[PDB]
Amino acid sequence: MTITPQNLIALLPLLIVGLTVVVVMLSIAWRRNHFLNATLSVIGLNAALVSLWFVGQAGAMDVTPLMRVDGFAMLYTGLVLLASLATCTFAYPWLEGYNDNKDEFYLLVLIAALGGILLANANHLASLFLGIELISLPLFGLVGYAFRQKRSLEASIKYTILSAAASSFLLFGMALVYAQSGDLSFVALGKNLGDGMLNEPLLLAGFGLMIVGLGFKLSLVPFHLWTPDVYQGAPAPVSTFLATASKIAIFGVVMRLFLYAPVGDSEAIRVVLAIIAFASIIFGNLMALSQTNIKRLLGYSSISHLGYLLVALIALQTGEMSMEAVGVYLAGYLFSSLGAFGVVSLMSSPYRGPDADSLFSYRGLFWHRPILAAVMTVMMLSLAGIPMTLGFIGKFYVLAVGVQAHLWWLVGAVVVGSAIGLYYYLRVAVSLYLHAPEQPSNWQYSAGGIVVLISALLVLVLGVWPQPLISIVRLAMPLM
Amino acid sequence: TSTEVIAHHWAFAIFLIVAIGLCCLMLVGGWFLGGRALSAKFYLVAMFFVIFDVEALYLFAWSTSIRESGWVGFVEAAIFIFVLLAGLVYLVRIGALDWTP
Amino acid sequence: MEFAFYICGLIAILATLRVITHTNPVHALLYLIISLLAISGVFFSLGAYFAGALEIIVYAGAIMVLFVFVVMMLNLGGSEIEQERQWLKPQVWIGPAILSAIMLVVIVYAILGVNDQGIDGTPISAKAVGITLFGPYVLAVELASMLLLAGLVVAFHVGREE
Amino acid sequence: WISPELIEILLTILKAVVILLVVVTCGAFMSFGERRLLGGSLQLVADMIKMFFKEDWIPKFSDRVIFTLAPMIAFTSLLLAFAIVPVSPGWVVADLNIGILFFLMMAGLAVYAVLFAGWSSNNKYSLLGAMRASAQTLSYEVFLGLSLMGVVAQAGSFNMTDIVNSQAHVWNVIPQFFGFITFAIAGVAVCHRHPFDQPEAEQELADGYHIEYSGMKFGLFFVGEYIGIVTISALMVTLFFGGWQGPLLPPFIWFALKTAFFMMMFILIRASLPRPRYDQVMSFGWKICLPLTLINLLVTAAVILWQAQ
Amino acid sequence: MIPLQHGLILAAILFVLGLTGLVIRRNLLFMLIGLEIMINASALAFVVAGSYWGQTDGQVMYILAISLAAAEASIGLALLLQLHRRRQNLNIDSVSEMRG
Ligand SMILES: CCCCCCCCCCCCCCCCCC(=O)OC[C@H](COP(=O)(O)OCCN)OC(=O)CCCCCCCCCCCCCCCCC
Ligand SMILES: CCCCCCCCCCCCCCCCCC(=O)OC[C@H](COP(=O)(O)OCCN)OC(=O)CCCCCCCCCCCCCCCCC
Ligand SMILES: CCCCCCCCCCCCCCCCCC(=O)OC[C@H](COP(=O)(O)OCCN)OC(=O)CCCCCCCCCCCCCCCCC
Ligand SMILES: CCCCCCCCCCCCCCCCCCCC
Ligand SMILES: CCCCCCCCCCCCCCCCCCCC
Ligand SMILES: CCCCCCCCCCCCCCCCCCCC
Ligand SMILES: CCCCCCCCCCCCCCCCCCCC
Repeated sequence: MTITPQNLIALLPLLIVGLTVVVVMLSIAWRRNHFLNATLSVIGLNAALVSLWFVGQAGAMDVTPLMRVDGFAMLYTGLVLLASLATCTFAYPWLEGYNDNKDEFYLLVLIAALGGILLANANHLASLFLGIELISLPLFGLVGYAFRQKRSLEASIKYTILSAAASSFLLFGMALVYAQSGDLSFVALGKNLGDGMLNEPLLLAGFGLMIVGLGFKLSLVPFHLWTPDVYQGAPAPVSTFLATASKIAIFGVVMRLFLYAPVGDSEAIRVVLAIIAFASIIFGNLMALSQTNIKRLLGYSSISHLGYLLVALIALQTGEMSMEAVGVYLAGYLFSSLGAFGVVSLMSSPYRGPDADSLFSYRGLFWHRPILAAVMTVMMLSLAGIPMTLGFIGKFYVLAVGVQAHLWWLVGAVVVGSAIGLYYYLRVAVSLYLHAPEQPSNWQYSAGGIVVLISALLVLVLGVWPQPLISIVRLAMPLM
Repeated sequence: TSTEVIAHHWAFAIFLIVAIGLCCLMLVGGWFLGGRALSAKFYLVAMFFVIFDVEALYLFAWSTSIRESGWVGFVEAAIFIFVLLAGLVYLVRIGALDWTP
Repeated sequence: MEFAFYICGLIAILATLRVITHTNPVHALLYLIISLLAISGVFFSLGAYFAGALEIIVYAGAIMVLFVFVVMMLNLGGSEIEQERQWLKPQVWIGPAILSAIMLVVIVYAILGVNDQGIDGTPISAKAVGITLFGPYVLAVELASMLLLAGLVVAFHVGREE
Repeated sequence: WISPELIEILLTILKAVVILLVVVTCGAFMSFGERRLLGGSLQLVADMIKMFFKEDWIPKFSDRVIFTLAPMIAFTSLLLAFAIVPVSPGWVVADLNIGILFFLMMAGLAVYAVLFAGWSSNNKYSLLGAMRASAQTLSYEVFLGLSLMGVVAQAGSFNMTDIVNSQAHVWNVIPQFFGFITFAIAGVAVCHRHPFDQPEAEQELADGYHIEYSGMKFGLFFVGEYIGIVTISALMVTLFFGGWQGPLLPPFIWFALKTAFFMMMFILIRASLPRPRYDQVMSFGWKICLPLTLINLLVTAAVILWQAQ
Repeated sequence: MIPLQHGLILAAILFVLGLTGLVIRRNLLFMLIGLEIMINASALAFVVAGSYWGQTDGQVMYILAISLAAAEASIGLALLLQLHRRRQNLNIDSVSEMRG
């Protein structure tokens, strides 16, 4: 249908981010200035958040055959925009250490934020595909932004080849689904079936190939092997964005797809996702046991945490509180990953050139950077599901949802994987406070420090008193 | 299944077949008869051609249905064309398309 | 209209089979262009006229030109792989071919048993695709432009000479 | 074996082959006309005999398939792009609903002749020169299609006969003057005509891609070049100058007169307008002609939607 | 008259061959070639599905697919150029620095 002005005021985050991309590009074409383009990008993302407020002043409706805007889309749009703003704030000093052009970074961050918003509002297979690609391609650029480095270039090549393979798998899956079901909308996948014939082999095959593509995109086993190499090789703000915004947006569109589709309540797909979640939790927690590099450790951490989220997704159409479980867990995991990768980025900033190493060396961090050590030990405790932290609130949400749906294998998997997580997270958290033998002064570095400090304080306070977050997430309900 | 459409199909087939056969047979007559005895700016311009050709195909799809899309389609294609022109101006100004620096 | 579809599909299959088992990059790209022409013939046999038109205009006329362009620029003349040719020794290719054959037979088992009235072959003209493109698919067009802009920026940032 | 569907399909086959032979003979005649202005048919026949009976030599260090395939592309691309042009009512080869889209496929395939010739000519200078030439042809094929899309917007469809019928009252040269000049520039650039004849003349590390082509493959390049400008002129006629529509003369006579006029105009701007630099060609294309096509398409859309009651 | 299953089987065969060439070929250019075969096979499957149902959505899906294919081709060839520039070698197994 046509686009009414009400649909246009519901379009405000997308339009504001697109206008920000155009304005930043024209400012680059005027004169290559790092500070002005960084300011323009962060102004556009903050204006997109205020536009989210103005969207909430309006209603929830289907703006296109493609997009549906509701509180679900608002929550995921807000998470994606917060991740993008944090990525810009962390990337400014790291780009201050850079030699080449340093505004295409902000252009790509804006375009990937736009793709995240599009995945938040996606109600169509075309919209899902386009949002996935609009996340992926600026990440192809940003992962290999320091292409002179060996690690960054090989991370870029690995991510490019594997994501092109995943997008081809996903696209063939939706081709098979559209061959089975005559409509490409989310609500009509399996509509023309009855008398228990929901297990159409072509529909199941198509959804399996989309499961392959999304399980690449969500770092789910057995499409998980790319995660630590790309996380380690990428620049640290790019690792922040790739851990937070891409995972949040892709998992939101996965939840919306499985909620709206009549084939979401299929026992074959449910058992396959149960196997994938069990393997994801166990494999990520087991593989993060013996990691000395913090970025690979956080990659396997991301695999395990997405396994917990996928466990919460398996109980989507049996329980009722799965939506708010995933929302609470994703807010907590976003703030945890923001704090951890922000500490990593702040001690890897400014950039030291393509020849110098980018090792973190977290041991004895308290004796020269006490505030960042306190922040990172808070985030390490939060990722472990330790009480007095928000990650525990998300963990408790996942456990309650799994218990409610009688998923006892997944509940035991969460228990075991949390024990392994306890081991390696506390190893890092206590290695922060030991004694190290051996191995700034600008307001943007202080801004990044304030960002990770605020994230840690939010994690602590919302771990002690998680009611406001639950209240906010609970009213962010999609269309019934 | 009219006689005009099948006549045009056979005429087009005969045109293609006779043309390619004429080129191939004249090369065969040439061969059989007669006795015997880098810079990366090129990648940049080819890449720009690829991207701008895909945006061109979008305008190809738009142009054949300008009447049926109305002024709303004009606004959408104007936004498309403005984004395309902003990218082109960016490429021109930051020296991607300047062949002699 | 069916004989054309079957012969073009056979040509496409044989051409990509020659593509994945060839060593000269220019020959591989030439057989790939041949398969793209065959798949455009498949599109025209099905009535998707605009799809075949963009297949030859863009896929076999812009992207493969870029692939040929890069092949001539890097000048591959037997850089330690044309002298090795691992994909012909069976220990490299039997396993992946077995896996691909298993996936093919699973997908083919999924394809069969699905109801089929046949493809009519009625021509879906380019004006209908244009109407749908700028009608119920507005944001798809605008953010496809945004995606191509992103690809432009990243490919310039990586591939520039300096 | 007498029936009038068979008679009709044989008449249309005869029309198609007559069109093809007239096109190839007019291309050869233009080759002689350019050679002379800068028995005549007997001299062309003697030339063809010389190219037939000279030995066709392939370099030992060159790929035979690519070297043999490049002149076939240079001929057959625009020689098949002619097939959409209606020269008379009832005398069109194919009434495709894609039309100028089919012409665009043939131009996109036509760039492969230059690329293949440059790669198969085993020489660094020939490779560099042909790579510059292919870069230029891509830089002008980037807006050839949109320069036609203005006329597609005005006519409302891709079909050739529909465009000609929409050219009944006013020829689209008058409203689409900018589309006409951009299509003329891009067509004169695609077929490697003057001004943009040899881009390798600006640098001595580059050589022509026509070198190492000797005898009958060189003849294929030459005749395909002139056939390409035959069909470029015919498409310019059928897209901007009424096609076969005129007040007094028979329609084929009008089409032939317009096509011959553009033929001599292409000969003239070979003979007159001098050589610009290579970076000047690139800058002019990428910074003038593509935005001109975009703005012309926007203005055409605004005018069309304004004049829609 | 053409069955939908035959078009889908052809698309599946092309996708399978593209993935085979993606896996078995060490050269990065041939991985990109296999990726192009896979994405074009998926686009062909979408066109076949649209042509069976008589809807214009299949060709729109094709257009989005080839836009992605063009942009990812640009990325793949730019990264191939950077690899050939900094390593003078298209070896995809050799530059494997980060490992578990
Ligand atoms: C009586 C039966 C019924 C009741 C069952 C109750 C279960 C819960 C209570 C019991 C939990 C037992 C946990 C045993 C391991 C304790 C952790 C430990 O020993 O950590 C130290 C050890 C490292 O020590 P070291 O070998 O010096 O260092 C090498 C590393 N470079 O670390 C390591 O070697 C690696 C540690 C990895 C993480 C901890 C191990 C988790 C294993 C699964 C835990 C859940 C078990 C559930 C029940 C299973 C059946 C009993
Ligand atoms: C012969 C054995 C093999 C010999 C070597 C290979 C030569 C090329 C073979 C493939 C191309 C020719 C196939 C035969 C086509 C004959 C015409 C035909 O069947 O037309 C039917 C149909 C007409 O259109 P429609 O209106 O849909 O039909 C309704 C009928 N009243 O038509 C259609 O709907 C569309 C017809 C197909 C699309 C146009 C042609 C595409 C050509 C692709 C060539 C690819 C490269 C081949 C290279 C070969 C050498 C390596
Ligand atoms: C060494 C050989 C290499 C390969 C050379 C080419 C191989 C094929 C040659 C034989 C072709 C046989 C005839 C094919 C069918 C002709 C008729 C046809 O295309 O009909 C289908 C359709 C009709 O449309 P219409 O009549 O307007 O609508 C009716 C409603 N359905 O019309 C259409 O759909 C029109 C669109 C299809 C047009 C295809 C044109 C040829 C494409 C290949 C060009 C190859 C160039 C040289 C090689 C390049 C490098 C390899
Ligand atoms: C409730 C929050 C729990 C996690 C934060 C913990 C960090 C708080 C601030 C840092 C204090 C560190 C003190 C370390 C003292 C080490 C002494 C070693 C020699 C005996
Ligand atoms: C390598 C780590 C493995 C961890 C495995 C954790 C297993 C936890 C215990 C699972 C128990 C499942 C019991 C299922 C009973 C189902 C009864 C159904 C009755 C209708
Ligand atoms: C039928 C006559 C209508 C006249 C008024 C037309 C102008 C008002 C409506 C404009 C709607 C434009 C929607 C454009 C959406 C672009 C989205 C871009 C995302 C980056
Ligand atoms: C450069 C001109 C190329 C023209 C190619 C096609 C030639 C077709 C000739 C057709 C002749 C008959 C046309 C219909 C009858 C009207 C004219 C009658 C007297 C010739």
